[PDB]
Amino acid sequence: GPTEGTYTLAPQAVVKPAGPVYAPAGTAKISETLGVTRTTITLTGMAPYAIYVAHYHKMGSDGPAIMESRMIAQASADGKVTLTGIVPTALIRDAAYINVHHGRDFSGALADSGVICTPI
Amino acid sequence: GPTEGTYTLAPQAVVKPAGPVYAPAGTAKISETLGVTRTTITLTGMAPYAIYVAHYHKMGSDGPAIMESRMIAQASADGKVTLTGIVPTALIRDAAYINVHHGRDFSGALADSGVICTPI
Amino acid sequence: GPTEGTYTLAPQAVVKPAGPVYAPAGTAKISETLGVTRTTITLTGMAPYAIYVAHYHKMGSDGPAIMESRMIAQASADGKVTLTGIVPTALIRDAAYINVHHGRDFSGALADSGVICTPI
Amino acid sequence: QDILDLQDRVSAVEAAQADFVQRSDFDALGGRVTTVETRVETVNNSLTG
Amino acid sequence: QDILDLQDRVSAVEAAQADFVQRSDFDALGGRVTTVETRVETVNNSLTG
Repeated sequence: GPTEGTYTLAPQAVVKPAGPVYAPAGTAKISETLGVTRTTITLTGMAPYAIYVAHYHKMGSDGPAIMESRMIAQASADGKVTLTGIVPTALIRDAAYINVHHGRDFSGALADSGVICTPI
Repeated sequence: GPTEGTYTLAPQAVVKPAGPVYAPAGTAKISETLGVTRTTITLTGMAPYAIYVAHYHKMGSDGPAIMESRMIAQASADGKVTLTGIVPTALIRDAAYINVHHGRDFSGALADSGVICTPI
Repeated sequence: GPTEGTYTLAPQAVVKPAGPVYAPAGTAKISETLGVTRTTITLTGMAPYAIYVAHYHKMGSDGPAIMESRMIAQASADGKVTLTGIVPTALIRDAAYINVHHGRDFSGALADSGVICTPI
Repeated sequence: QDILDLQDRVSAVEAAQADFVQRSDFDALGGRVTTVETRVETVNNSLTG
Repeated sequence: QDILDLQDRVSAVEAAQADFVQRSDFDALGGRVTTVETRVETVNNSLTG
């Protein structure tokens, strides 16, 4: 007795997503010691799997970036990036805003031009 | 020597999409035997190479899911996803609709919440 | 160390994408030798790492691709793709246009139905 | 002179008003466009990563 | 009293009506937005697979 029922399925109408909500948010901890600076930007609610280059943009907003401060990292499966970087203080002198961007490659690259920025 | 040529190119206006077509269709097969239930949901016109995790959602119509009927498989190359799976009838009880979702990986997970579905 | 600092993040106002700009341009150059035809087409401003299948479509704009004139290549990382090929001048005696399309895979079908086209 | 050559001109523009669009209607659509604009970038970034 | 202080008020709103939007026009765009909404998901799912 192989009770068998064949049912055609309907194409649905409600296809809302299910996973990390892209809601950028976080904090920064720039800590000076003996002429060196250690910056830790823990972000949450980011893209689930994405490289997030972050550097120090100088004042000028546009402004150049002291690229000797590029902190690179990728996110997890919920969207948690932890940028960490060591930069001489004399280098980061005259910096204005730590701008986080998106990374086209693990070698760096600025896919996006500022998904989140903090005044320093 | 041979006749040359050097035409300048020109962008086309209606660069219409080509390739297969997204129209979720399908037919389910709830064959039942002694005390186990094999179910063959054959879907067509789906997404070319996507994962299609389908299980049995209980009455609740977003409700809870007897996850012990997960079937994960990939969608061929023209959207020909063929899901199959065995589940003791005792676990199935109170299931009202077999929901098909998209997946994030072959390890289950939920991306879309109901691309196609049928009662029983 | 002796100095600390803690800054919460702010997601700017507008984030702008950078890198290549999708501005399709082109430069076709035919050179028909003894019963043979070489075709070196240089497309700049294309999609960063995409496939670019190119054929000679007959009259009937619209009309059938001489499939024996396919040229395939990738667009580097700034959108620079170079298409070269060699086809007897007898088969392309009724070609009216050289339609460049996007590709689904290495040596395969089209993903578009003509992005850029030059009349011959 | 102006016996009633305006009673017609009232319903005249009123007919066109019955169509057109709606503030809320258009606004709802703008929100969806913004959501899709962000979603495309999110998909691109996740897949690139 | 109302000599003709309305003959102006007719063409008054009619001028603004000549602009605005159109039901069909807005609707055509909504269908395209829905198509893009589905296309983004399709691309994401295929590439993720």
